Amino acid sequence: DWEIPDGQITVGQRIGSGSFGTVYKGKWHGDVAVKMLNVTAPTPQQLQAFKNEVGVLRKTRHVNILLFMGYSTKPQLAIVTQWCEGSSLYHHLHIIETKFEMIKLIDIARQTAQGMDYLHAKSIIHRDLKSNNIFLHEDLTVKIGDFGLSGSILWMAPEVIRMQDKNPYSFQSDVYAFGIVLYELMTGQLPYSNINNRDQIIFMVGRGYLSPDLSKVRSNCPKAMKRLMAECLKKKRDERPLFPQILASIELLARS
Ligand SMILES: Cc1ccc2c(Nc3ccc(Cl)cc3)nccc2c1Nc1ncccc1-c1ncnc2nc[nH]c12
Repeated sequence: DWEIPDGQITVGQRIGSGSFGTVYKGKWHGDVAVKMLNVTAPTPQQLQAFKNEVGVLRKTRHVNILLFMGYSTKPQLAIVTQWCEGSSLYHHLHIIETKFEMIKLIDIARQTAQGMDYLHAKSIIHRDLKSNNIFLHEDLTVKIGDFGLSGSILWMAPEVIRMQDKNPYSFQSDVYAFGIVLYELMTGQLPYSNINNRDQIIFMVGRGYLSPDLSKVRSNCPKAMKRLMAECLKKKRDERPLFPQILASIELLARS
């Protein structure tokens, strides 16, 4: 069972915080990460967000999904997961401008798809796939998670970005996001960098007037990869491949 015995978790340095939790590097049978509700005596809504994350996490045992280790309630609500050295894909691509070789870029995309495939098989829609939620453990293994606490607009499918009433999230919207991550990998940059207006991007992606510029993908990038990416970014929801297909396609070209 996953309730950690009372008073075992030690909190160390603070990493990040926000309305929906505070994160520390901690100690529990070695290095762990700890997500704590800091101000205690919680809302029935905070208690629900806790129960919801624990419900999803306790379903996941996979190398490409951050390792949930257990939870606690005393003295306060907490989620314990493995500690990872390294940094997010976003940080590597867009802040320190790491230049991976092509065979490694494909490896990163494969692992992300392994992970996505797994979540979908357990009926989990990520809802927020972006390169910042793809961690590079020792810059080697990929760990998917939700590392945050409308900074995900760039990865939003037109159905999502359009702010429709009826829930717009599906397996296919996650795929769209994956397609943008692929663009990020293959072009080394973020889409729509020549537009400085957020409302304008929202409006244009949403109406289908604006789409990522696929001619920016490097020449050493396999033609079957560029194809897969375009297939992933299709404006029609159901034309987009599902994750078993994507994985199969990536593992196919991964041979050449
Ligand atoms: C303590 C904690 C709790 C839950 C997390 C989480 N939840 C989650 C929810 C849904 C699904 Cl499908 C998968 C995962 N996703 C990512 C990170 C989570 C996390 N850890 C972090 N949270 C914020 C910022 C940094 C880290 C973090 N975690 C480990 N190693 C790290 N190394 C640097 N930062 C690290």
